[PDB]
Amino acid sequence: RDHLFKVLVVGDAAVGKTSLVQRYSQDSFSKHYKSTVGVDFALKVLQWSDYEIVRLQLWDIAGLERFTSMTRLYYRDASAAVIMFDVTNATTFSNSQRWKQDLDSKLTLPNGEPVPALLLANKSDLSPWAVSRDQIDRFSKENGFTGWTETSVKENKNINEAMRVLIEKMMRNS
Ligand SMILES: Nc1nc2c(ncn2[C@@H]2O[C@H](COP(=O)(O)OP(=O)(O)O)[C@@H](O)[C@H]2O)c(=O)[nH]1
Ligand SMILES: [Mg+2]
Repeated sequence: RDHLFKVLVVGDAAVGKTSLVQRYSQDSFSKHYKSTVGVDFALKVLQWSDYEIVRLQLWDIAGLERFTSMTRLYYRDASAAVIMFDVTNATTFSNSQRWKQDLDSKLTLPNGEPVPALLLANKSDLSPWAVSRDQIDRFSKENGFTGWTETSVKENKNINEAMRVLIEKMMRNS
């Protein structure tokens, strides 16, 4: 059995989105697949059990990231969103509210419920931050995120584990 999940990686310019996809996709292991799959997204494939795999399409909002509003070809049929901000740039934090409001205005799961949304406070390795952890938690709750965590794509801190718990949630919602 194959479980296919389209995951949106959204957030303002310069927060670390392309770096997250480059680290977490399979592209540092093999890119042979791109010639027939294309490049709208990057893949990651994981064995899930003896008879099941999980396949993730990682969609980077990329060229339209500064518009803070997703287009239909980008968001359609997604199973989750990773909304990234830079802890050192409060504008990217504030704009995560606009990204989340846009997601919920555009997309639900097939059952009509909201898509899971994981808020990543990225660049946690830098100092000082422009927001506090208590501020992030209140913001995550007030805006209806599934949860939040700090990450450093640069130091590979919390990346794999944050994505892993999101996969497990997408499997539960399947
Ligand atoms: N210090 C630090 N730099 C990061 C981190 N993640 C990304 N960067 C850097 O931030 C810059 C922008 O990253 P990029 O992935 O292009 O951001 P995007 O514009 O959201 O795609 C690059 O120089 C990255 O190396 C992080 O966790 N910590
Ligand atoms: Mg980018």
